[PDB]
Amino acid sequence: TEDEARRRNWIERGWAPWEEILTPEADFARKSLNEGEE
Amino acid sequence: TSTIPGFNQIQFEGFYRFIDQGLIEELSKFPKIEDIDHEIEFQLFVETYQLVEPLIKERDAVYESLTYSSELYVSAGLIWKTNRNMQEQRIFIGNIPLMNSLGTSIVNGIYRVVINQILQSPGIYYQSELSVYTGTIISDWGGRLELEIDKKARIWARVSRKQKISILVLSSAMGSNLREILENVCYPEIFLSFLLGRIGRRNINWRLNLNIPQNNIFLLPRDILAAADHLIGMKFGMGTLDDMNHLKNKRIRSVADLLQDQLGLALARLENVVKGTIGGAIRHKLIPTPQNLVTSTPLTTTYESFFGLHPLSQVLDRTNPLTQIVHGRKLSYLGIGSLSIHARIGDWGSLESPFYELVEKSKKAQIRMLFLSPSQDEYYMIAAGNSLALNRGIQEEQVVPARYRQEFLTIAWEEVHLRSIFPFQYFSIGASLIPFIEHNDANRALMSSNMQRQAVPLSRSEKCIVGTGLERQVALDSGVPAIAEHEGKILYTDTEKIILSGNENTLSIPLIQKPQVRRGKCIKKGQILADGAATVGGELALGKNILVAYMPWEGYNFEDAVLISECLVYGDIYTSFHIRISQKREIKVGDKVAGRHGNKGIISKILPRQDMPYLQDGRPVDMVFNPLGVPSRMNVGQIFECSLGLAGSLLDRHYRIAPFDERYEQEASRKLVFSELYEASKQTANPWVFEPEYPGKSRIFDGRTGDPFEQPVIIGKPYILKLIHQRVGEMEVWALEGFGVAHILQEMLTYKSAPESFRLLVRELRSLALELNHFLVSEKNFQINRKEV
Amino acid sequence: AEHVRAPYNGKIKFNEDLVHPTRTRHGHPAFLCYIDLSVIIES
Amino acid sequence: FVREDYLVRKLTAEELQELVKGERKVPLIVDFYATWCGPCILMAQELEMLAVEYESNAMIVKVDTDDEYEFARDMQVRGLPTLFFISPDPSKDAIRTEGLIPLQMMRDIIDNDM
Amino acid sequence: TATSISLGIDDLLTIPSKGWLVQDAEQQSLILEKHHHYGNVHAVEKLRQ
Repeated sequence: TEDEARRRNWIERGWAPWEEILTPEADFARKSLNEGEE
Repeated sequence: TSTIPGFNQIQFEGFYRFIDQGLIEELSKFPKIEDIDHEIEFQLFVETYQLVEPLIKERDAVYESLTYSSELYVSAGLIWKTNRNMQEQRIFIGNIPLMNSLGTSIVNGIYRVVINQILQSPGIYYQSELSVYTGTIISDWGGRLELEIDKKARIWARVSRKQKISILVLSSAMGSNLREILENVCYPEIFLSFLLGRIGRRNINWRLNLNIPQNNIFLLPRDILAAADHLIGMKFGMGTLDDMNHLKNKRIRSVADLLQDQLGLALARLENVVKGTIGGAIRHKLIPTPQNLVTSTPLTTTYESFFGLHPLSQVLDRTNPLTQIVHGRKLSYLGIGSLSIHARIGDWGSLESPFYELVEKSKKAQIRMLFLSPSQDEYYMIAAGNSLALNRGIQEEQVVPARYRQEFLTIAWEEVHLRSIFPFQYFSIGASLIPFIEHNDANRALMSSNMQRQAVPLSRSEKCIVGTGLERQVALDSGVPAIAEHEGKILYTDTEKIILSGNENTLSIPLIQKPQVRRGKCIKKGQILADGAATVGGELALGKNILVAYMPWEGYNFEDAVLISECLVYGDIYTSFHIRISQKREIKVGDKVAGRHGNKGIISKILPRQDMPYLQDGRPVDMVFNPLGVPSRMNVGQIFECSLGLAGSLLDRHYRIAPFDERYEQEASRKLVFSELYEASKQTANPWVFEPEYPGKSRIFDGRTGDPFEQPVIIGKPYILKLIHQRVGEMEVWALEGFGVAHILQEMLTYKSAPESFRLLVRELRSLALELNHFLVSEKNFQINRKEV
Repeated sequence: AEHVRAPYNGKIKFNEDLVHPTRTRHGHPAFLCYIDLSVIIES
Repeated sequence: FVREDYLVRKLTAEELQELVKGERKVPLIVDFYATWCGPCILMAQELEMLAVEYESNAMIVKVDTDDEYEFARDMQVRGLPTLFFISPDPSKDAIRTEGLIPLQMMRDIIDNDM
Repeated sequence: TATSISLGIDDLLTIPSKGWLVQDAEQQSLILEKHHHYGNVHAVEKLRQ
């Protein structure tokens, strides 16, 4: 169950979705690699 | 750490360990021995163990064909009854063979060396069979134990192909209940869903992160529980499989461990000999302590059968000073390879190599050399690069090739942990003796090693002009030169003996060699007194510096045949002595020569001095190699050795080039060679030595014509070593019958040695109660003639 | 795969709107083309 | 018995005061090496050869200036490799030498100046 | 025999532009390693380069 483990990460493991500020090449990587190898 | 170890030290430190603990360890396991009537008792008092020195010296044992051995004595209690029926006599337990300092045991007159054995290291390993996660304990006795998962866990321990039991059942048989499993495993509901020696203890603790005390030398049930928990880890992927073939998962058993095992066998035989003699004492009464209820046979004959028969005890290859060393550093999987120059067997049987540590600012280390096994040295970023790179940045951020895990990668110096500083670190002794080895195809590094291990010691041995600096180490550690045992002034020197006087005490050192010291010299303890066979000046001297050209002559050097001058016969240059009486073996057609680079060849032709090619200085060349070998075996290093050897001949310089000098500078070896060629040219005014148009080559002349060969020939003074020196097969039968040449086939298979072997065939089948019956039918009469079989 | 290599020094010229953006096997950005593309090299 | 590999004997500064105050039959050579110093690798071998060549006819000893630095300074040592040749006659002035002097200069001093 | 097929240290003949090609392959690799540290390129792309 995804949302229960999300809660368990927040409460116990201390998770938060801290926003990542990315150089445009790292963003391009973190987007293009969603679609395929080449 | 600071220096190349003594090559025999691996043997030496092994043997001393066997003396320093293996005797106590094995004697401590000798039990009390009890008679059949439970009234008489015998024991060794191990605390009294006493090795008396060999009463016969080595040079007498080898002459008399005996074993050079120390004698072990132990006092032995024997209570023949209650109260004063006790004797406690000191008894002779038997001869243990002692090692001589260069690493060999004289056994029945013949020098033997105990080859090191490589084994799979004790511990725990995981294999992905076909996924079938398969754990395996290896105990140091070689005993396996197996654990397995194929699906849905339900982990089985496996004992035999028809014997598998669930690990909770095994633990219940080991007396651990489900509550202990639940308490002592990380994933206890997975388990509930189913409803070694010191080295082994170390390696299982390390691989499982367990903290069981070392005194629990045997396997504990909690070890099997942890193995199953880690196997569940592997099932989930919370771990890694282990590669068994990798050198990190091997251990080395030295002379120490084999001799200790053989002491274990010898004492178990002693146990049976005491039990049987106590029997004879309890049935025939006989005499108390005749020496005692012990014979010398168990130890003496155990060790002498070990040396005589065990595949890892081999006659010393006394061929030349190099093979005497290399033999004692072999590493055999039977019971192969050889130990690297700097390698050390650690206290846990791992093979450890020295690495310089780059701890930067915090720590105050004293010695910055670590010794690390291939198990440790993968968890460090080892660099092999240099700090000789700079940029508008800083040295710390400059990147170098490094090794981390099993990968190669490029990292900043800031990230590097360790540096592999020593040039010879990865080389065997034979490979370390090859100059410019980085310019030779590594495939031939083994072959070029083997060549030097076949080189015959020569009368009037000669130092190589180009070397690596290990000829010194080899000469020192071979024990063929007479090293001084004591400092002093020299008193006397001849062919038979050297005499020292020092600390106002004399020492006489007979030679079994030629004296290097003058009669007036003064000597520090471990300096050389006399060179041995195939040493000069305390360097290995297996060959001779022969003036050589590489050009294709009229086929007599076809595909690495070699021409030699008659001067090689004149000068005794390759004259050996072979002892049977001795024979003055000259160099001959069909003899084998090799350079150290794997450039082997067979002498096909011997030409008189005036028929040889000759140089622009008029000197005839003494051999003509063929250059097609150079790209055939891919050995450009020998051309450097040629050119720089020529330089060394003209400058009167020897060279000792440590490998990988290209680490200083690109083309570094070419720069050294061309620089010294140019110096030899301009100093000797021999402008043909360094012809700038084609450096290292020169035009040379046909001694039968005087015309120059129209293209420049590569010339050198390389170091050349002389090497040491009917079934009719089924594929020949196939070839002969392919030619249809079947009467030759008949000759080769019958009367050259029905045929009598077919008589044997039929007779053995007839002995199996099968009648192989041979008939031939008359074409004329249809009569069934039985053949004579 | 064959590599096409610049036979001359100079300035590459092409209409890069004719070709699709992609990420190479090495993470480099690249153009992937499914046409005959003419590339000029102003040497 | 295994014979010790080195003859040049390391002393503390107090053991050296004892050896200089007590009567001597032979010249005393004191080497003020230090273990980080490059030339001292060579000087230690020259002194080992001298210590063999003279046997008991010279007392050759060494003082690591990592340990006895203030004593080296009081000996007016201004560098390493440095060597004192102290006569057995206590009236004579000792000779300090500086740098890698030849082993033949050591023999010259010991035979002709001590 | 009248000719000779002798081999010398500068009879071998490294293709002259090798240095430039190596510098090229070096500079790209350095840049990729840099960008691998930046997290723009994952380990498999760096390995394959």
